Amino acid sequence: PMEEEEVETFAFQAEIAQLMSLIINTFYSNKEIFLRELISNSSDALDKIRYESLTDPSKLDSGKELHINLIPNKQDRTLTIVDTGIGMTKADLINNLGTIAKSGTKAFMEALQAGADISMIGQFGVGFYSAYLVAEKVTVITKHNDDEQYAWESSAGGSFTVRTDTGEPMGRGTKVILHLKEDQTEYLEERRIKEIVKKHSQFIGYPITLFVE
Ligand SMILES: Cc1cc(-c2ccc([N+](=O)[O-])cc2Cl)nc(N)n1
Repeated sequence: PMEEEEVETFAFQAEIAQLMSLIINTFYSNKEIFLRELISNSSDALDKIRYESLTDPSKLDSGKELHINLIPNKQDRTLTIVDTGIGMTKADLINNLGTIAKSGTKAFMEALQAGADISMIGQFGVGFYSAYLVAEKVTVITKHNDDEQYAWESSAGGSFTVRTDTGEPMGRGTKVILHLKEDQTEYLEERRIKEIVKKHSQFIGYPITLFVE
């Protein structure tokens, strides 16, 4: 082959699988809130590396710039959210993206069913799964200091994969790649992305840059 590598398959924790199944099927009107949830996670990841750099400036040797990039790609039908935050070790990725029950999961589930604003429920990492409101597949690329670059992927269905990433090296941070549903291509439009950022993520303390082609 052109390339080959080992790929690990993990089953989602029962409550996480239930949450994903609910997000994928529910009629939820305010789907645009997925972007707020991912930008909030990136903001928290940027706060963490920034905090660690106060007592150890060498933590930013992998990149001083603390920011968020939004990258729509009409050809691949993908929307990517990139940050230069703390990133995730392999253990961090397996633990935080599927194998462990998370705080805010029940609140998220109940808010979805009630048609409530899942944003006003809290600042929970689990808000990540709102990506499946607009995407059929999510790929997460991540790089933590003193560790290798890893790739997580899931099209839901009860399982996810983890492998060493062979793509373009990141200095540090996390890339969330949304493979958008055919009927959700408005989130590739520059005008729409600007509107959603201004409406729900206007007061983020890091620059947000849109890559337009
Ligand atoms: C370090 C880190 C972690 C996370 C994250 C945090 C929590 C989840 N989650 O599914 O709970 C998913 C992700 Cl991908 N997101 C970013 N942007 N950066």
